[PDB]
Parts: sequence; C-alpha cells; structure tokens
Amino acid sequence: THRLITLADHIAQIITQDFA
Amino acid sequence: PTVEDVISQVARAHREIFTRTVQEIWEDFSMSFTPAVREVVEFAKHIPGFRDLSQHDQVTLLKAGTFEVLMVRFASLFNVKDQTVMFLSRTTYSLQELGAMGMGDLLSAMFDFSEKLNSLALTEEELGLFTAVVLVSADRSGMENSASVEQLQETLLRALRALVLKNRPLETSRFTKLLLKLPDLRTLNNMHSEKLLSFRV
Ligand SMILES: Clc1nnc2ccc(Oc3ccccc3-c3ccccc3)nn12
Repeated sequence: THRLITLADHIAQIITQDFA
Repeated sequence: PTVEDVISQVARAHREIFTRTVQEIWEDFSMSFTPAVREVVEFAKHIPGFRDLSQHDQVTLLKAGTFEVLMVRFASLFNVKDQTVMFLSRTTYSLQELGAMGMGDLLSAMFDFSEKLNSLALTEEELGLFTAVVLVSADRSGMENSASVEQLQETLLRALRALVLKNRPLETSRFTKLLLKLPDLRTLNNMHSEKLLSFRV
C-alpha cells in the first residue's frame, strides 16, 4: 500500500515524465 | 544579451513561477513537491541560454541541481523561531509533527541553511538570480557539452555580480557570501538526496 523512493530518483522521475 | 536583460528576464520568471497523521502529511508533501519540481523546470526554460543546451544537457542539469534549487526556494518556508515548516499548499507543520517522515536531519539542516541565507537579506531580484546560478552550478558529470554549461554559468554569475554591486556597493563580500552557499548546497545534496519518500500505492 506504500511506495518508497529516494529524493533524487523521485525528482528524476518527475523530470523525465515532464520531458515527454 | 546584456547584463540588465539577464537580471530583468530571470527576475520576472522568478515572480511568475515561484512567488496531522503520517499518511495525510505524505499526501500534502506529494501534492506540494510534484508541482514544485515542475516549477523548477518551467523556471529553467525562462533562463537565457538554457533552451540552447542540448535536450540531454538540460535534463542532466535539472536532475543534478533540482534538489539544491528546492533548498533555496523552500528556505523561506522554514520559520527558524517557531520551528515550523510550511508546505506549498499553505499548510504549516511543527518539527515534531514532521519527525514521522524519514529525514529528521534534513529538516534541521534546512533550518540552519535558511537562517544563514536570511542574514543576506536578498531582494527578490537577487534571490531569483541566485536560484538560476544554483541550477546551472550542479555537478557537470555526464554532460555532452560542459563548455556550453560553463558559459551559461558565467553569464548568470556576471549578472549576479553586477546586481549585488548595484544594490549594496559597500558590501564588497556580498557576491562572495553567495558563492560560499554553493558548497553548503552541495553538502546538503550529497547528505540528503538519498533519503526515502513514501507514496500511497
Ligand atoms: Cl514538498 C514541500 N513544499 N514546500 C515545502 C517546504 C519544505 C519542505 O521540506 C521538505 C520536507 C520533507 C521532505 C523534503 C523536504 C525538502 C525537499 C527539497 C528541498 C528541501 C526540503 N517540503 N516542502
């Protein structure tokens, strides 16, 4: 029920998603 | 462009774009944090010379320096006296209330950094030009063209030098004090970028 991810990876995730 | 073009454009985009249970705090964090990151990307587009870099270099810079930009952007949301941090949704929280997240050490490091940054009393223009410098000053590992980034960095660094001299000429170390925040930001990124975040799945 809960996902764990580093601050760096979550930032990179938002970034790569925004550059689509 | 000219130094006054850089200050005017970077400061304009800065005003346009930027300026109680554990589970509920992580939803408020996620819903504040995601738009905050997007805001950094939109602000970056409006930085004179950023879109001229290759798509790879733009993404590489944003991936490396977005945590550091958020430390500068969120610094004002840390009330050192009350020991309260406010989120981008205008919700205010105590340090103890926020202790239920991972961090702990990141939150107290942020109180010290914001306090240090506060003593400078940066005008909105100055803060906006520093935020741009922080973003282009990230680790240049894996850059297709580091030379283009280094020249973009010096263009923003020259405008920041001039603005700071125009505002407080007698405070000859103001520019120095600003470049001295860069290793403090690099330590906080190195110490806390690997801390874990929780999201409802
Ligand atoms: Cl989200 C959000 N929207 N406004 C604020 C204000 C403060 C704040 O601090 C944090 C709280 C918990 C985990 C990480 C951070 C944080 C992330 C990046 C840089 C500095 C700190 N998060 N926040």
